[PDB]
Amino acid sequence: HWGYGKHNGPEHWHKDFPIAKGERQSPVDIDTHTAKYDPSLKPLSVSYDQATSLRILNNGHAFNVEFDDSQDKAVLKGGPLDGTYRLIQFHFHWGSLDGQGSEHTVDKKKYAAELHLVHWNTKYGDFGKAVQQPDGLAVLGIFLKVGSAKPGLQKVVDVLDSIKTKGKSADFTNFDPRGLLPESLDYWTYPGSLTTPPLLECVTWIVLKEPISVSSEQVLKFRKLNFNGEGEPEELMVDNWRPAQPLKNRQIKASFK
Ligand SMILES: O=C(O)c1ccccc1[S@@](=O)Cc1ccccc1
Ligand SMILES: [Zn+2]
Repeated sequence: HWGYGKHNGPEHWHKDFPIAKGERQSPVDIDTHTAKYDPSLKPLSVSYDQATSLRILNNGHAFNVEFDDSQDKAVLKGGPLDGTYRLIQFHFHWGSLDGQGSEHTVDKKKYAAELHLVHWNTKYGDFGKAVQQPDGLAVLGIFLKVGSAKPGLQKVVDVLDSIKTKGKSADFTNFDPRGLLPESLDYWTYPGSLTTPPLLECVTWIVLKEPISVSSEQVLKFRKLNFNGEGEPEELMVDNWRPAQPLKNRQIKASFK
């Protein structure tokens, strides 16, 4: 099915998922001069102290760190959000080279990777129902640049050898996602979509302005994963990012001056 190759990549997705050419697709380029500070935005609250991670899975597209969302533990609220959004999983998008990898861009600048912490609106009961709603999801996006190592990312890096191929998973309990955040919570926000099929238009995007630094050795290990399953020809999991989509009738708001 879909992927990131010449034959099944982003340019082909619209044939099975027509919403790929929709009115609120993600990612987008964030033009900093056009984004406007919004006084109506409330303070952003990232409450991950009670987070309960469970497993890490190579799904043939990226790797997902999954959480127990059966209760209000790790939640995101405030900012542009109405209500409480529960963390369900996080994953990354990255490149084959440090000059590319992120999905959102900032004044056309591409970062080496991008972290997505996916949350669903608790008013909808479960993730499946939330993805049938225009305000069903909130994704916290964080850029990664190559420089100093990110200590809080090392546990993820070290388990990747165990889930090299599509379909493999490993226990991944007691992981603290607080260790993946930058110091500042300044952000840009706009209404968009999931960046992977089915590309559903249910996401309030909150993209942090401050990138986190990770080491070249850390990202190099992301690039050793495989898109293929065990026993199949090796196709390195790199460049699993969708490029910027038309902004159309949308405005990007900034939480800062
Ligand atoms: O799929 C991609 O994203 C992809 C990206 C770049 C080059 C090739 C591919 S697919 O041919 C690899 C693949 C996937 C699943 C099972 C076996 C093989
Ligand atoms: Zn993503």
